[PDB]
Amino acid sequence: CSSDSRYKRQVSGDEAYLEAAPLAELHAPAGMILPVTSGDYAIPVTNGSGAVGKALDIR
Amino acid sequence: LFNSEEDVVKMSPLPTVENQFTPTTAWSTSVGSGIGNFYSNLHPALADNVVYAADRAGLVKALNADDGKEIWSVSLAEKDGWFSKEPALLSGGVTVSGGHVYIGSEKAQVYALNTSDGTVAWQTKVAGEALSRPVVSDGLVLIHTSNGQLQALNEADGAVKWTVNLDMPSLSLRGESAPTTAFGAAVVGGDNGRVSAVLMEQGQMIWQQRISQATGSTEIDRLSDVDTTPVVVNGVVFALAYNGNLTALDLRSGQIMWKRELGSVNDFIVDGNRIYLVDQNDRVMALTIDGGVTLWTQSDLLHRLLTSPVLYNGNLVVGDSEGYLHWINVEDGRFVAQQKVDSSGFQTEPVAADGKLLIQAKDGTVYSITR
Amino acid sequence: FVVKDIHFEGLQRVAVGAALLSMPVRTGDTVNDEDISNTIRALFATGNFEDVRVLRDGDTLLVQVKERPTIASITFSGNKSVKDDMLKQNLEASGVRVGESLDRTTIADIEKGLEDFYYSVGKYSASVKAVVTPLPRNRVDLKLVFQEGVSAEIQQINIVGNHAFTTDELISHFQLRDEVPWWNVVGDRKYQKQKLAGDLETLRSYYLDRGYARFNIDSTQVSLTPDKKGIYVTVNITEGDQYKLSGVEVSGNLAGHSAEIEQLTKIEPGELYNGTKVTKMEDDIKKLLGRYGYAYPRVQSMPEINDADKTVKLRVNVDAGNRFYVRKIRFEGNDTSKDAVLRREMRQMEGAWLGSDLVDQGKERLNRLGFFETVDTDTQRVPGSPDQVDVVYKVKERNTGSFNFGIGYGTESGVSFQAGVQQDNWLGTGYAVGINGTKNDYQTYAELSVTNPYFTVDGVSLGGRLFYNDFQADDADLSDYTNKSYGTDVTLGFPINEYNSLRAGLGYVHNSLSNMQPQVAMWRYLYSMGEHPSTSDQDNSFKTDDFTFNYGWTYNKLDRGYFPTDGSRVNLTGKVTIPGSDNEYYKVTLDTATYVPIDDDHKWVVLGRTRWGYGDGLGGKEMPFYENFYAGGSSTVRGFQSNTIGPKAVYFPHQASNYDPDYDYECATQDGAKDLCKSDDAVGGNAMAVASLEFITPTPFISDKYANSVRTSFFWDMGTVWDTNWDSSQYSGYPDYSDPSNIRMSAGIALQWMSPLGPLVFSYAQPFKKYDGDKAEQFQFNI
Amino acid sequence: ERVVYRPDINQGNYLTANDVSKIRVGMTQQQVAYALGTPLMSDPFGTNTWFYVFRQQPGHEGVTQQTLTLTFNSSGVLTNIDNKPAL
Amino acid sequence: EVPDNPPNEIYATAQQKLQDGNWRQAITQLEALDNRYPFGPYSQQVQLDLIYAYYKNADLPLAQAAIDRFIRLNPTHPNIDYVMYMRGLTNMALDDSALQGFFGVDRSDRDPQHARAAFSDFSKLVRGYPNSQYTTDATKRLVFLKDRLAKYEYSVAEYYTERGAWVAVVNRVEGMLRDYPDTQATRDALPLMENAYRQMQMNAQAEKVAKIIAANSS
Repeated sequence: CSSDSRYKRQVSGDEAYLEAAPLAELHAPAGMILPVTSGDYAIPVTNGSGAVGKALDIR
Repeated sequence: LFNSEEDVVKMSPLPTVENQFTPTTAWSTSVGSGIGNFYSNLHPALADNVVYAADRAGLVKALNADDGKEIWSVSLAEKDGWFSKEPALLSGGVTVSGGHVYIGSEKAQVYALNTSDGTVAWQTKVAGEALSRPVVSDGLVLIHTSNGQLQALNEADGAVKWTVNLDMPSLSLRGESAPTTAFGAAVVGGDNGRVSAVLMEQGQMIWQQRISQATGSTEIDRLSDVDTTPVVVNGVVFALAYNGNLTALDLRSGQIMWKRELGSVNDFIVDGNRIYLVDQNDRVMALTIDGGVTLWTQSDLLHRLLTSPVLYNGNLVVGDSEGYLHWINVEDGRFVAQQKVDSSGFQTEPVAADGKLLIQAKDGTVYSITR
Repeated sequence: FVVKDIHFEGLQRVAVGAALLSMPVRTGDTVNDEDISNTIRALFATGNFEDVRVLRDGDTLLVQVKERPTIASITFSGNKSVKDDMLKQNLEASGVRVGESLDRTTIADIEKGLEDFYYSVGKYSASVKAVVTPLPRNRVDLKLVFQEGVSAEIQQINIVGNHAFTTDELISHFQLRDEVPWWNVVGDRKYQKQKLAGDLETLRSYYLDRGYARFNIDSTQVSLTPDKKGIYVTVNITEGDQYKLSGVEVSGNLAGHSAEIEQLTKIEPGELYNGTKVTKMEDDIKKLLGRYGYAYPRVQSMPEINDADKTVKLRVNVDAGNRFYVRKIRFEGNDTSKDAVLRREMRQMEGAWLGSDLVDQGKERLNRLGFFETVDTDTQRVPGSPDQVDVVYKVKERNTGSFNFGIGYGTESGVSFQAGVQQDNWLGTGYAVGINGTKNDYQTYAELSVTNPYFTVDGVSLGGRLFYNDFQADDADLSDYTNKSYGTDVTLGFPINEYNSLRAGLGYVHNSLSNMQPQVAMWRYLYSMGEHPSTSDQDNSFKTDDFTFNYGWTYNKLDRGYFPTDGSRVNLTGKVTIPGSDNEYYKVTLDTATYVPIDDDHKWVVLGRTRWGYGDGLGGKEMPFYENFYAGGSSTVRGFQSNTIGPKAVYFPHQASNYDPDYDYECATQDGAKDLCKSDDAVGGNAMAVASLEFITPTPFISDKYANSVRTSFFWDMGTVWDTNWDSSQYSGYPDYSDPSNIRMSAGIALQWMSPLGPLVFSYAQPFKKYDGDKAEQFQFNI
Repeated sequence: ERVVYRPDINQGNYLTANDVSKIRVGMTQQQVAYALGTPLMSDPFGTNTWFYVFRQQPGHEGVTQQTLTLTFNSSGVLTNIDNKPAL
Repeated sequence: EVPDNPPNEIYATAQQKLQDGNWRQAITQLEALDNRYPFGPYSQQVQLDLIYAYYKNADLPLAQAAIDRFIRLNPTHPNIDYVMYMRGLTNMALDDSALQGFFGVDRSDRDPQHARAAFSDFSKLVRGYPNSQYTTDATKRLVFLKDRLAKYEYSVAEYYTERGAWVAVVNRVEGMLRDYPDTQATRDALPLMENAYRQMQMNAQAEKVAKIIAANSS
């Protein structure tokens, strides 16, 4: 049978997602203040110590 | 090939083909298409030797009790209705009192056919079909309908005296819950699994006693609708619950003298001090009247779909819905005779009347038996 | 007593301390004999300990346990068409599953719970016995005997208390017609108590329209025929009397549309009461207020049933919402195609009041999309405003992949085969891919076909079709009609409306021929070509590089991308020639698809499939015979071989084909069939008139896992192909097809089968009227 | 161009002439919103400028639009009912 | 495939067929581990391996089901940061995973359904474990994933710019700015709203957005 099954340890093949896309920010002018990130969009930024890529062991 | 496409259930038909007092027919005169595929309480009756017999296809006879020749004949095939045609279709048995053949129908009519010609000397409607044969006494025709209504129709001219709902079944089940008059009170069972004596002369409750289970949350008999109709020999009401569960209880209070809440009892008669009863195995068993003390039982009848055990020619007679009449020893369960006179299965009981044994199956309509 | 050690004799899901904690006397806690019995019940309160024998070694507890846990399997036997997982689910209703606490008490709870289920199956003669089969160290298999004898059947509904109609006409107007009075014929019956539940309101809605506001079903007594099979029912009803709708007095918030709401409820006072019309007229107001933006309109009719004149009086209580409910919309199920493809398939826009059917027409446009399996939405009210609803259009996308095949028995003969595959917009790319081709000795055909249907914003259907037919019809060599046809076909569609879309394209038809067939209609168009090629010989070559201009337009109002049921579609497509062509002609056609539902359940819809075509020269030429039209085979008149219906050419009295297969491939040639043979196959008419009259038909005996796109489809197929360029002295003693009085006829059923390789159609048709040179293939195999 | 046959596009979130007359400069946001609900556009940038702005495409030449801004102050009290048609 | 051995033999053959990579067989050990014998001392590590081996058999929602199993089995565990990653790591591959990428067909204009959910879990990582080995790559997920979630609803905001639904431009463009006023797509949706008011004769409100372009596009 040609139907098979094998895959080992890594984060997913988007290793672009180890790089955390350069977000071109938006500061509102005065008197023209707009709302902010809401919904899912909340990033507690902690690239403080932690593994990306293959180094992120999953088991 | 063609046989391999179907599916089955089980019965054990005709053990002990017996002819020790070799049964024959008294006559055979078949009425027509009789007792049918409905829940039916129509059964043959034999009166005056003028055999007032009926089918469900309209036709009501008076056969003659030697050969079954028509003394009169009519048809209750009414020519109009909300089915566009109304046959007899009888939810009650043949009650012949006076010049009235009272029969309750699934046309909701309780007729009273004049026994000289068969013409309807009165008919009066009941609430839908009946659970009951017409019980004619006290100026009343006692019908307990499928709607649980103990009704009283004027047995001479037709007039509703009191239609009294007492014990409608739990899921509108069927089965006989016929109102029997005992000690002045109409004593009704009920395929709610209960029994009740009720003052017949207005429909006033003497007592209501739940005996045991009916269909609905305790799923029981649709192989054989158990008659909760009480055979009240004396002020111990003897009855069954709708799950077959036999009871003996007071007629004025419903206080239980004894009860078989083990009853698989299909048919049941009080034969002296020995309650002869057809169980769900279609065995005949003689329990006492002061207990379920088996005075005798039967293994010669087994999975037969029997009728009620009656007596004729010195033997316990019971036909079955395999159409085999049987003559059981009145003691311990042995056949003496066995008769297939049927072209059918005998749904109705062997009417041991006029010195004969009158029957009428669903299409095996009126034969009559001597041995 | 105070326990120094608790003896644990087998637990298997409850831990050692977790058993010990469920013991109210723990190791170190004092043992009481009441605590021992408390140790029994509270380890019985573990829900995993079948038996618990709490003893003690003086005080040192000896808790001998039997175990309920993991039921390692559950076996079913007698598990007939009522499925064993449903038999597991009433067992799951008995609290039992695989990997579970087995208390061995719930055995009959599985059984009588299933026997009560067996009652509500439709049977009553159906029993079940559960069997415990132990597996390693506590584990159990639950074997299950199922003793199912026979099922119950509804026989006849005795509706007593019926004083307006008869019972049987109700049963006729539930489902029935007559049975062979030398008139119509009907079917069979079985039991289910919900069919009883359904027809009683079909009883009531038969009363609710003919009057009868005080119609009421009084009671109901099912006959327990003592068989567990005979389901007669004694139903008490009461018609009450006929009733009239005697006036509408609509009130409440009619939202400033009061005449309109009255216009929907314009009734006849004294007209026999139609309560079914009344609730409809409520819905008339609801869509009226809905299309007026009020997405949540209360409409509450109230017939003040006036029994004194046997009438009713319609109070109506209407209350609309606010207009701008469509604040914004959402799109889900667009993980394979983008939002803006699905977003542009709508007529409801945000920043608007609600057009109630703008959601639906776009959903019908999404039904007319075809890249889907489902079309649904979530029109959710965002709370906070009466101008606030999110319409979350969640749909399910396309099932892709489709194949077509023909066989030439390759690798057991010459390497000969017919290919072809369709990708059905693979992965929702907006690239529908369908590619075919074939390599025989006769031909080596190449073809390409793909489009982005929306490649630019105005619906640019970027479709470039390619072809290279290295076709020779090789018998041994280039002797019988070589044609190396090659080139391209780039075509574009543009929407002129929301249901109207145009088409235009161009064709490059570069053909390379040799030794063409020695026959009239071949040479006759080539006589119109300005050639006069050899009648009596296949020695004649042809190079045409035709520069053709294609065009078209479509109508599209017809439901579904892969199982439509109602509407109409017109599909114009034609072609013409331009300068630079090697031949000057046109060829115009049209396709139609109009669905007329006879059944309003749309299991029986008229599906008329007919084909038209005409083409001739643009002056001084002809339309080619290879562009002349045909029919037969898989065509709209099936039951035939391919190219049967049409004009029939005549071979000139012919010699070798520059090589004649000896008494083979007969073209009036030198070896056999000589002296003006007639080309018996349909060589083609430059005009066409053919039709196929198909129907939706449900499959009432098929598992409907796949019948959502399976259509059994009967037909009566008929038509003609005929050449207005046909000669009649060349075809004097031969088939003349200058007239469309060549109406063939066939009839039969098409069997459309939804595979994972798409719909697969198959036909059987017996042609009972044919014309000249028709051939018959009743066993018709199609894709 | 010269197109004659086209799809046509509406866009509501309007205010009727009844809707303008229910409200007034000085009325609160809420007393507006009790009769009109919310607009489907406001000003997050700046004050409460409630935009009930109708649009419609009726064909090749010309356009249909009712742009109405309800400018409420920081207290949400109405300060402008700016009726503005197409163009 | 599923053995009925003692579980540590099943666990021995489990950790074999994981490191053998026999995920057709490894899961059937780990399932026979925790389902038949739900008393494994490694049943956290089995369910750790189950989220692993399901994902290692590319059983993404079953990894998510084993995640919710591990949420239910070990909500007291140092590898819920694993779970919070493998939650979103499922929801990365749950969202857009088609073979259409090599030929130049976008999947970010396609729905970020579980890319929303991956953003939740990779935030629920960097919320619930803001310290872990998994928290950095989840932070590497989020700032990248906000830009993937930018390009979907930007294509929605451009759609009402196509539609002429200019109120629905602003409801989408500020809807983007209510969602991600830090992505480059929000700087570039900002002229569409600036167009949108300008087509609706709110040129002054449009030129307000032009000064918003003068700030927010910087």
